[PDB]
Amino acid sequence: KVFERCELARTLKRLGMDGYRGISLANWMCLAKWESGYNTRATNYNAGDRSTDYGIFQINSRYWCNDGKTPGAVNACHLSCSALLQDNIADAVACAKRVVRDPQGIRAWVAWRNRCQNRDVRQYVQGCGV
Ligand SMILES: CC(=O)N[C@@H]1[C@@H](O)[C@H](O[C@@H]2O[C@H](CO)[C@@H](O[C@@H]3O[C@H](CO)[C@@H](O[C@@H]4O[C@H](CO)[C@@H](O)[C@H](O)[C@H]4NC(C)=O)[C@H](O)[C@H]3NC(C)=O)[C@H](O)[C@H]2NC(C)=O)[C@@H](CO)O[C@H]1O
Ligand SMILES: CC(=O)N[C@@H]1[C@@H](O)[C@H](O[C@@H]2O[C@H](CO)[C@@H](O)[C@H](O)[C@H]2NC(C)=O)[C@@H](CO)O[C@H]1O
Ligand code: NA
Repeated sequence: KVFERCELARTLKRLGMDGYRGISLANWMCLAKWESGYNTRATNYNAGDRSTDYGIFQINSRYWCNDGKTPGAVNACHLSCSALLQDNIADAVACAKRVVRDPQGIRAWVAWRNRCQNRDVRQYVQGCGV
């Protein structure tokens, strides 16, 4: 499913992502836009590691979900990776909260670092009334 910007913003707000671990909703929205284009079906295979990034937040199988085919991986979110390719994003949100709590924090997300860091991100939430 491809979420519309404000639809996702509303959802994330409701699921308490606004200010989570001090991260603003605008940052979370920026992250989702550049990681997957707000697409729950997005997958990215990393041929040089045999890991896969899944869903709206592009959560990596080496550490966070079990996909059964990533060599030497762990499953810190205690979820099948398949659960991150769903229309309901409650599981993806719970996992993103776990991810941000690792030492690295929001730096775990490469697209965030490249397109959102050190920028004014108010645009990803404009006109959403969140
Ligand atoms: C080819 C490419 O770049 N593809 C991108 C994906 O890599 C990327 O997903 C992110 O992948 C990185 C690298 O594996 C991963 O970062 C790792 O995170 C783990 C878990 O937090 C770290 O291990 C922890 O380290 C701390 C301190 O060293 C320990 O205290 C702790 O015990 C460890 N945790 C666990 C559970 O064991 C790794 O050190 C760290 N590695 C690096 C190099 O930073 C990110 O978490 C992945 N991000 C997400 C959201 O899954 C994907 C998304 O950015 O994008 C592709 O482009
Ligand atoms: C212009 C734009 O919003 N592009 C979106 C892409 O960012 C996104 O591709 C992702 O790009 C990230 C860097 O911007 C990469 O870190 C990441 O590997 C890549 N994700 C995938 C799944 O390839 C795509 C993906 O849906 O959507 C574009 O709209
Ligand atoms: Na795994």
